[PDB]
Amino acid sequence: AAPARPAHPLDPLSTAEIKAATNTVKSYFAGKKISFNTVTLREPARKAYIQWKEQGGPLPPRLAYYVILEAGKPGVKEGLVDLASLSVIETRALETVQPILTVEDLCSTEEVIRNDPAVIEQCVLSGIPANEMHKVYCDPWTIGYDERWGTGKRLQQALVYYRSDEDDSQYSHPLDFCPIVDTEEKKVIFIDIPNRRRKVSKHKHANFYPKHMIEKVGAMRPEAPPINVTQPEGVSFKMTGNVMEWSNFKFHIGFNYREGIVLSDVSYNDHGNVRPIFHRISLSEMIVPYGSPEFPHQRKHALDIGEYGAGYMTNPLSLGCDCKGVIHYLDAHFSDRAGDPITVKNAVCIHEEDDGLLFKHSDFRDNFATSLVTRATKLVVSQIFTAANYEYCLYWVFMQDGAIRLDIRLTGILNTYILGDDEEAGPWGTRVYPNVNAHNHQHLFSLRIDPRIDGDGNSAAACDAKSSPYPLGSPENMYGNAFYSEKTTFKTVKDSLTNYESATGRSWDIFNPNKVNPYSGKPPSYKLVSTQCPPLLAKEGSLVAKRAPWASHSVNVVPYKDNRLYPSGDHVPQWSGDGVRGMREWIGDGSENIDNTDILFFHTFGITHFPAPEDFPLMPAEPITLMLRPRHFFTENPGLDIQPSYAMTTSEAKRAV
Amino acid sequence: AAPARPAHPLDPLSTAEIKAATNTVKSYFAGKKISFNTVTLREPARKAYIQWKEQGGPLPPRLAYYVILEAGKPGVKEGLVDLASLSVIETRALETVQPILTVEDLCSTEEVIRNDPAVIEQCVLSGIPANEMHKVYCDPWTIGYDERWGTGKRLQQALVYYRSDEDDSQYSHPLDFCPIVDTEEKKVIFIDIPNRRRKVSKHKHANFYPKHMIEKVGAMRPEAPPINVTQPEGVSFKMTGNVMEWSNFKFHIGFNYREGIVLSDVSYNDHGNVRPIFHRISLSEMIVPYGSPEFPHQRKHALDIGEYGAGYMTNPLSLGCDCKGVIHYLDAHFSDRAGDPITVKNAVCIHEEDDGLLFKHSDFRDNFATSLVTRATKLVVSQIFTAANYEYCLYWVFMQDGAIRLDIRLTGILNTYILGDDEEAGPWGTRVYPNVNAHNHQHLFSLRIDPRIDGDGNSAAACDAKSSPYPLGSPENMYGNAFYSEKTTFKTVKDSLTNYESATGRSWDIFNPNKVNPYSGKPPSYKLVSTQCPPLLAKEGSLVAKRAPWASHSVNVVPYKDNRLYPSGDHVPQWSGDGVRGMREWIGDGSENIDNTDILFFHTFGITHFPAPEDFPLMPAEPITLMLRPRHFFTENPGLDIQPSYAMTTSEAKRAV
Ligand SMILES: [Cu+2]
Ligand SMILES: [Cu+2]
Repeated sequence: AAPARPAHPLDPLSTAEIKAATNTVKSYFAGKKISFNTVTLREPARKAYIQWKEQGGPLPPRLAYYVILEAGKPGVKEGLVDLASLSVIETRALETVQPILTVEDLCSTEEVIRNDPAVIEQCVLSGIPANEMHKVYCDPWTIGYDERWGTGKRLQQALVYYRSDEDDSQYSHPLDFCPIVDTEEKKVIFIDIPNRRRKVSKHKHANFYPKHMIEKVGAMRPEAPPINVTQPEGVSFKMTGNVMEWSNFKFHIGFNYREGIVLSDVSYNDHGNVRPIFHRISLSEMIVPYGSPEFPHQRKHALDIGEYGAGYMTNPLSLGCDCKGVIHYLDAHFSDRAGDPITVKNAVCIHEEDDGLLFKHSDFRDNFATSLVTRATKLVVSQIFTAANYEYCLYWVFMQDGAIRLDIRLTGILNTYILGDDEEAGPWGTRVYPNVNAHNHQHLFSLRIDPRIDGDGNSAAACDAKSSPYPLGSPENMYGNAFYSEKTTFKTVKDSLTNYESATGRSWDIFNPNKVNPYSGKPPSYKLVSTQCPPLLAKEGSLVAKRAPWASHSVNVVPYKDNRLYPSGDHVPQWSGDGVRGMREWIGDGSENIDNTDILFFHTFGITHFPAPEDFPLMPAEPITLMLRPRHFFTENPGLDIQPSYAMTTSEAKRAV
Repeated sequence: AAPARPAHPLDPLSTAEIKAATNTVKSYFAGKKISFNTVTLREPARKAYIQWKEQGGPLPPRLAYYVILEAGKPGVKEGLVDLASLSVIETRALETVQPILTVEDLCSTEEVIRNDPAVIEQCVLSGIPANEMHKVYCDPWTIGYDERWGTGKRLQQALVYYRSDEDDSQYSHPLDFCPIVDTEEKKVIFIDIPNRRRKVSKHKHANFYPKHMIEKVGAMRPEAPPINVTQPEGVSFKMTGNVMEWSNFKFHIGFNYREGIVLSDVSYNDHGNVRPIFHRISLSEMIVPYGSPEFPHQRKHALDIGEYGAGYMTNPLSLGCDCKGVIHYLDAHFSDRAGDPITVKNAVCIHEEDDGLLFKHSDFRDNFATSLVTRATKLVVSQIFTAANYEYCLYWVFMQDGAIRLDIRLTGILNTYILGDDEEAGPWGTRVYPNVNAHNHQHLFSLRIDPRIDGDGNSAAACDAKSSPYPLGSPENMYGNAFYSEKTTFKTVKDSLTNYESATGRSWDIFNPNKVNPYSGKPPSYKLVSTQCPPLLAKEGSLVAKRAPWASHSVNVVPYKDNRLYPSGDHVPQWSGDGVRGMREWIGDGSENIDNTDILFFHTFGITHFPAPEDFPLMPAEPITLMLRPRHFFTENPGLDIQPSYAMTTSEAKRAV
């Protein structure tokens, strides 16, 4: 009957559980024609999980969340399957939303536009013959939002390009028009055609493979001498199923279709006292809003996580190329449209790397013969996903001082639009190649942190450096040097709505106000140190601001409730941004309490991208980082019991000489 | 007679040249008693150097700058020796300044205070017997500035500590008083004694060697499995003397007593067209202002570079511990007080390291079988210097996209002051251990860039992201998404006085307005991307603000003139900060032109440090970074001729299957 329960309640659904769930759902809707959009773990309620983990409490039921389509019905249906009983236990119909676009939902759009007589006609008017349609390509995007259709049809917009040869990078040769495609009917329903036509570029393609480069600059550079990294005695980390242990950290590595990597149940072993830090941390949403106002480019503000899914887009990583060293891989499992499990192999890679010095000090008194050096090791848990033109590289990094860092590297290819011979790209974009306009855009991310700093009952605060308010020459600040950290504890949701401030080098504390560090007298905290925090440039009330209400502040703190995962809502595509859902729901009237309770902390960070020709035709990795670091959590540097790489005391140096 | 001329005009003075210079100076002042404070290269004028390098021009004379003391004379004398003729060619007496504190100037202070009857008396009143003076230690600082003496005597202040055993870290046990020491007479002249006395701590020392840790937490962690890095075929970089070539970059690695590493004559080989980038780049000054207003702690605002010297303090680095891999080392050479050359071995280490992915893109169309991945290598040029309690790790990093990064890691030990059993440390510091107050402070750095972006004639600009000024719903910004980069070109010095602004994610361009990128139509630039840019917290008119006028803005741009190296002046210790010198001189009335000329760009960056117990007794490395990146410099990604680690085209993938 039922599938084997997993090793651990947070383990993603196995392939057997996916198939059991889709069989269950097919049987419940017997005699209807349905297709599967999502089949994923419904994670246990936080209270249920903690109680199970730490209080000998009830085993949470193993549940699958499903989203389906039914042919000839608007929207979706979603629900929950109880896997132990193979039954649907909750179900409902959402006729006015549209769900995440799966690989299969997107794969057919290129062939739909290649065979559509109106599209062919535009290709011909653009300078491509009717019988060279096999040379016309498109990146199929959600429509994002178009007020001519709402969510009343499920729609894609095709960003159209041309390839002279199948091995070309197509992005040097965009076309001027934009077909709109009905996803369920597989038909073009409209084409946005600009008032000013620009025909396909006559220039050579802007290419980047070795054979192209040899033609273009004459020769490749010689293969460089190798740099080889080995771990002849193995790795210091230990995985048990999905559970990681490394350098006193323990946590669960989960994965899903939408967020990608999800780290849960994170603790640190402080000499035998195992101390919780975070219940869950992941990226919960994104938005990449373009900054050209001209129609139809307002529809370029992909929320990649909610609209395509960081798991669904994730690359199979391979040994050597993506992750070098000694690697532990995890696979990812999803459902396809027919309810059959699909596997992405090696979706997550886990390894440890040297990370320079952890600490050092030497005494000048014996010319530095008294010296201690200890080298650092970091642990890396990563994936790389491809959102059509762009590549996002995600690196969750654990460090031996007890900090946790998220590092991202952006690479891939600029989104490009066509530029006429006499057209100025600025001020909204950059001509990065002849006839190629790369529009301005931001890449913004919502980091979702569910904390339990040293246990339950937490608060959050902005921390601003400030000069003493007493003036120079006063008895209280005679020489005018006094300064302090001003801590503003958030009491209600509204207090939390804050941005990064350079003027004060603002950081944010997440802390446990029920405890006290015995040395400093402050509460144990993890401090968010993050300065890549762009303002949202789109205006208040804009489509972008409405669809991504989380993106308007660097920090949003709300009460925990179950299933507050996705801050632009559960079903993102084609939402106008009007209505009380996601973060706008969780914020409410701003008055609910967030001091010393179960909270959720959503941080908006990222970059603002003004393209330049260095970015083209393929972009050098661009870095983004944030860090969560222990402050007043420990009573001293927690890495001092790591064997030093070199250590000589004063007594020892005297004996040497 | 004369020393052999060096391989290259920017090469630091060899040991022979140092000795020739000090012999020359001794002979010029024959019959006087003098001691040497500094003997260093006087680098050639910029015009002379460029003309020599690129225009077949005159060989610049080989010159040594010297600073001396004469016994019973106030201040210093400084001048220039022409090494080819062994003669002093310029000389003058500066009776009202005090020079950099050398290792020998500082080394005797501990024994001076241990033998001074008034100090002994304070030790006894503090709870240390007169016959345990061998247990009293001090870190000898410049006085920094004390208005009771000006520059009329050469002074140090001793921060006094106690060690129960010679192998203790002394910083858990500071004492409450501060002796003031005449550097030339070797005598204590005054002791600052607080109104409230605090006697020495009775607690155990807060120690961090393995033997201490075993006592404290029971055992060390096991030695971790090794991670070994080899380059069996050698390195891709090439050094010829001090000249580096790596990945199309070429530059000269210099070193001096004050700045440490100085990178000069930096170019990039763009497929045979060798393009200058920077003439010189280095750290030119620092200040580390503490934020307790209570006397005498206002005197804690070390300008480490100008007051002690990043070269003078620099550690001998050793293979494996400090720098692992295959390393090329340089030595540093200085003069001691008698005019004899001293050598620091392995002061600079140079190596290359894997740096993850340089770029990647895959095509979803064949499930990512069409794919290209190229891994990145970085080149690292570093030193580590010790400023008594703290360690500064400096890493100049060259990257294969043509960017240059400065990374710094701060480690070592917090400066500590004594805290009474019932004394609250806040708001000016943190009790990080019983009876230990670690005061708040900033660490600020002045990066000095002398640019020649694609040749001579440069400008600088602030770049601010801005939303369109047209409102949502207008024909010009119908959906409110439009945004652009607002460029403010600095025309006069005053325009340049700018800070980092989070509101606009400000970056700064250094550019050549006489040239144009053929694709984008913009001038070639290097962009300073830097967000660790604290405001100076000390007040206007404060001692800190006056002594470090550069620190008040993130960016200061001034005209080039020869010998505009050190922005708090040439002789820093005991300057009150009153007077037109350093940056305040170079800024002038703010009106001189800085558009399209020879300019100097000084950037103030760093961090604001609120200590916590994680920092104690030895601090985990804290990171600081900035980057200078090519934008509109190249016409495409300059690393695409690097062999990929993996590459498969669409045609190739089809054949595989
Ligand atoms: Cu971008
Ligand atoms: Cu500090």
